Amino acid sequence: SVSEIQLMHNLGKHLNSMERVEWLRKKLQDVHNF
Amino acid sequence: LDQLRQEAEQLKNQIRDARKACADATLSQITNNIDPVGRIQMRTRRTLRGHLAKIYAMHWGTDSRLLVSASQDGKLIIWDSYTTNKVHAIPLRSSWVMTCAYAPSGNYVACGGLDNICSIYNLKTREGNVRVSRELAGHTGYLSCCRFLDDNQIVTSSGDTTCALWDIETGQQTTTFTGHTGDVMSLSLAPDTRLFVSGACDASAKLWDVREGMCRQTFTGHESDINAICFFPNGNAFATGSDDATCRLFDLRADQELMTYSHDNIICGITSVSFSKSGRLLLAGYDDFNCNVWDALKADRAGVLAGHDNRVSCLGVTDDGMAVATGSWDSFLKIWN
Amino acid sequence: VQLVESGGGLVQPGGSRKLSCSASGFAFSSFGMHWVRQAPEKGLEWVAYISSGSGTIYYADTVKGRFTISRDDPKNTLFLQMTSLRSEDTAMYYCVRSIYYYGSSPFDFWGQGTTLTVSSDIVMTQATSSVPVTPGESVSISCRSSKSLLHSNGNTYLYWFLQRPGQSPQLLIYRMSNLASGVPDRFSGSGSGTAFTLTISRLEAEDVGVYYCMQHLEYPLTFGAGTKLEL
Amino acid sequence: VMTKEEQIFLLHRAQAQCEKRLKECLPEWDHILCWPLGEVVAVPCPDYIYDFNHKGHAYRRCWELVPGHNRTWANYSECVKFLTNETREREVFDRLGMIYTVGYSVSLASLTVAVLILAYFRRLHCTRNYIHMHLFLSFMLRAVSIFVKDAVLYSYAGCRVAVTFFLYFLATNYYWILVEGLYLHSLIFMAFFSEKKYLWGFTVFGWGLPAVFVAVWVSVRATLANTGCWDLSSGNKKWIIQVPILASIVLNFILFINIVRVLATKLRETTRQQYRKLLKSTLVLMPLFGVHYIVFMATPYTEVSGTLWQVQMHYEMLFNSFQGFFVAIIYCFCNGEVQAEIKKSWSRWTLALDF
Amino acid sequence: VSAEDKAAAERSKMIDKNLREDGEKARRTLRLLLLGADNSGKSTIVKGIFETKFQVDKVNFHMFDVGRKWIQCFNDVTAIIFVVDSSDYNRLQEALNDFKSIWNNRWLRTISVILFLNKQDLLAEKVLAGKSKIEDYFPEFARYTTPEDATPEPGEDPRVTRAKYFIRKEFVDISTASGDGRHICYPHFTCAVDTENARRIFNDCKDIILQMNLREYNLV
Amino acid sequence: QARKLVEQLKMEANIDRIKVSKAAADLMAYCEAHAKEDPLLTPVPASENPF
Ligand SMILES: *[C@@H]1O[C@H](CO)[C@@H](O[C@@H]2O[C@H](CO)[C@@H](O)[C@H](O)[C@H]2NC(C)=O)[C@H](O)[C@H]1NC(C)=O
Repeated sequence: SVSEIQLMHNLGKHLNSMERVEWLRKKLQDVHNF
Repeated sequence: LDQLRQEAEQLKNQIRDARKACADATLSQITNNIDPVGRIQMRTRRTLRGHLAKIYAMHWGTDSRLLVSASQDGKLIIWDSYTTNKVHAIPLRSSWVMTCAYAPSGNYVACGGLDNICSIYNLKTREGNVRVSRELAGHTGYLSCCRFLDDNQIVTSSGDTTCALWDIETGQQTTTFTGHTGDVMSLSLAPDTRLFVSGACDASAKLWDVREGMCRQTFTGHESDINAICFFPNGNAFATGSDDATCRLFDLRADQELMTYSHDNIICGITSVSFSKSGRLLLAGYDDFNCNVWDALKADRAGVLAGHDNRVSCLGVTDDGMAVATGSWDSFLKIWN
Repeated sequence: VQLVESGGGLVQPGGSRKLSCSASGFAFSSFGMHWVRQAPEKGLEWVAYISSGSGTIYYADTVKGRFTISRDDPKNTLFLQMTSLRSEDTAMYYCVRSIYYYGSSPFDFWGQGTTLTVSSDIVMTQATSSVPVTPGESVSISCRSSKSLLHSNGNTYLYWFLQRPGQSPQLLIYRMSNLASGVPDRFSGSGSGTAFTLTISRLEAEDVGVYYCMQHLEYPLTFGAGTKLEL
Repeated sequence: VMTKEEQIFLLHRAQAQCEKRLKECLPEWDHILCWPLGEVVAVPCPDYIYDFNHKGHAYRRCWELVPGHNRTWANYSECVKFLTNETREREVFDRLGMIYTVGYSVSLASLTVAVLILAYFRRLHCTRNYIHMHLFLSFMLRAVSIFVKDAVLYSYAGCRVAVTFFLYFLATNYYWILVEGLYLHSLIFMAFFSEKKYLWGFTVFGWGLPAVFVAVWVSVRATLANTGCWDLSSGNKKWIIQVPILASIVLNFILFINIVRVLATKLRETTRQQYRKLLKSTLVLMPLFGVHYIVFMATPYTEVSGTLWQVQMHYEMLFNSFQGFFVAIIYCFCNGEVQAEIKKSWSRWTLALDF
Repeated sequence: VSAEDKAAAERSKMIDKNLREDGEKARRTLRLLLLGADNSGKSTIVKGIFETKFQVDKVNFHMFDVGRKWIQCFNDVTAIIFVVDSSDYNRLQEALNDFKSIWNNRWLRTISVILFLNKQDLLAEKVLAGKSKIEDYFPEFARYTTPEDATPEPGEDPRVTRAKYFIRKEFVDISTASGDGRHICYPHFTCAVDTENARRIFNDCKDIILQMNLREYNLV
Repeated sequence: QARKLVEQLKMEANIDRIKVSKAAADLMAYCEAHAKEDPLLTPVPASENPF
């Protein structure tokens, strides 16, 4: 795998899924708080 | 034979003593109170391209506008340096050409080299093409230099330790000059054309009378081969460039060396030498890929012509002194001014 | 050096004809060729021009578009294709060689022309249409130009031709100052800007004919009226 | 891709469905799960959460309260077992970003000086130095493409062009690196091979062939996966660009062995004094051939938090970005003829100072 | 410019085209300089300036024989074929001195010499006869012994092999006295009948070009 | 032969010679004579220079 192309396909996925992840962390935080 | 050797040694000692007494003073200490030149900053006003091998020889025409160039690619090129045009392209029969010359009339050009033949080419003829007119065979060694005297008289020097005068119409040697021990590497015809000087590998220069055919004078100041010789425009002196990495200016009326041109950083030999119109600037082309403008009266480098990527092989001046031409092993001829 | 020309003949108006000029005796490939005609009783008139290698071609506005000039160097021939012949295109046609490089003599050699009969510009003028002379005398023939033929390079582009009766023009002086080859040294030329003169000292026989002055600074190449010398 | 909008919509839908079920220990809503009715209640992890391990389950005690507090107790380790620390992955990405940014910066600075030297000196104008110039330019363009793609993607047709240039000027460098090895291979294994003729093919092959399968990429992305900036993998579409590059790495390695193999034979058919020479030749000749690429060329797409991923990216981002630096020094500044020209040029300038 | 000057410039352009064509045609050849002395078969190796042209493996070689200032002419030449006569021992020292002079020649510091030792058949015959002993001319020969593991022969006399290797070693260690690795002496043997000389020259020229390339790449 | 060598040496010895000071003064005087006509020493105006 061309590391430079893979790093673009990985950094994009991480920044793209960032929205869902941040939302879930806060919700999981409140579940334990409940 | 022993008596002859003793007489020769005695005569040499007498010559050395007589010429040692005539040295009342030295040109170096006679020219210590003058105005030095300064910096001879010469720019390449033209660069001639078309030669695809080392340039060995180049000679200006009488009009200071046309010049011939001979290079190892085996082609004589006539350049109109005013418009950098190629007036003619002369294909040589042999590519190991070491010298070329331009007839004073402009109708002919001479070229020679390792083939021991001085080929003459007619330029100004009907049919509009340069053609071979006469070939001068008879020299045993390689031809080092050649200069026309007129349309029918050319002096050459060969590596067989001789110089010859040729009548071109008959193509015959009218006079043979003998006495040099080493190979004769350069010859310079006098301005009057009566005499000429030649330097050889024996580290000596000899002055020759063209008509008489004898050696009028002999000079020895070098400890290495003399590769270039040029007559002072006055005609009463000359300069020799040798493998000693020095030049030396000799006179004819004194019969002994007058000046030596050397630099500590200069250890390369002198490939070529020439004089400006004034004779005040001895321009020398070395093997370190540049030319030095020596003050012939002060023997100081008042200028450098550093634009050649390889050894400078040929170095000449125009008859009007308006430009200099330098040809190097980098295959480019350059006009500087 | 020979330039033998063929063609001519009788032609109906509006037709076409092909003129040929075969060269033999020089390096044709290195020479630029020219066509010059002469009316039945008028002077000379440039027609066309082709340079060595066919790189540059020029024609005359009078015949531009209908004339074509070509050359075959391996065959050593020059061709002039004529189209839409006019009643003004009846004349004797000549082919001329001219090599161009430093110190060269253009228009060096002309040829014997061929007769054709059919059933702005720099202008130089010759005031004298006839000048009686006597053997042994010195004759000066002047011919001026519309503009200064002197150029920045220092060349005064004026050429002189002599046409003896029943003969082709022959060059005498080129670039207004340089003598040709084979011409006796009696002829000479000189002058200054726009004032051009040709001197003949010790005039002798075989020197009778029409003198034509020509310019070469820029095309078209224009001839003079023609000064005729009689005994 | 699932997003914060669809994800929130599903949660509200589940919550509304939860209320209807409740309207029909008692069940209750804990902002994620609907717990059903002295026993340890176990429920499957919510199936409508995409980032949840559906194979696990959540455990409660009947509801049991957390000792020392007034909050209900529940176990969610099983559902969150296979998550990844987002903050740490972001940190690793940032570290890699700085590694190549410094390396390509020095590589770009050095090769700019290298190209000018090979152009300003007409003495150093041969098919070898012409090939070097093309390689030195491919290195600089690849460095610039990464900067441009970085400044657009992370900061529309505007961004589809930056990605397209990045995938092209990257492929050119891997292919001009191949031309260097191919040139030296023929320069050692082909007897008096023609040099001017091959200069045409190398230039067309080095700049043109990369465009052939990059243009194929643009056509497929625009016709089947025209979404975003094309910076996200769209399945097996990435192999159209990568497979040709991975072929370049293998072939260059194959040539590198041959050259070193022959260099070993010569030093034997002329002893630590012989091993030092072979070591020196191999080391100087590695940056030109990109030998370091062979280590991880076959590495698949692995978890960003795995150990294989971490070694690969730190290793490659350091030796990929600094390859231009080494090539500029070994093959321009360490060349004998190049140094002679500088010394001759310096000497000529020194003579000018001699005025 | 004038029309005359336009035509002159056109002529100059045609001349430039012709010069470029001539150079393109003449660029591919490889040049060689032939050196030696009499009674050495110098001019009997391949079958003013006696220049000769010969082709091998689609490569053209131009060998130049002249007949030492003028050597400068052959400064950018592929190789120097320096032939020597190893049959007569009285002038063997003169040949060694000439080899030293050519090898240390300032203009030839980067030119590899394809050294040739001719009339090895005559040398072997003289060794077998025993009339003349190389020790009489080179005393060190009496204290010389052929290398044990470096004597590939078709089954020749050990005495002949020892003498040949002694002469070759003298020439080779004159070559390597100070070479700095910029040029290499390639010794060979010729008996005036071995037609495999052009192949040797071709292989050595290929090796010289290879060494130049490697030096450019710093691999050597 | 030695006879020719001694004859040539005698001929070269039996010649007129002048003091080196005057010999060099000749060249200096001629250099000054042609000093004002060499553009290679004093550059000529750009208009007059063909190059
Ligand atoms: C996830 O990783 C981050 C860092 O990448 C952790 O937070 C850091 O923890 C270190 C010590 O391990 C501290 O020095 C830093 O100050 C922390 N950063 C911040 C922004 O607070 C975090 O603890 C990790 N989480 C898990 C669950 O492992």
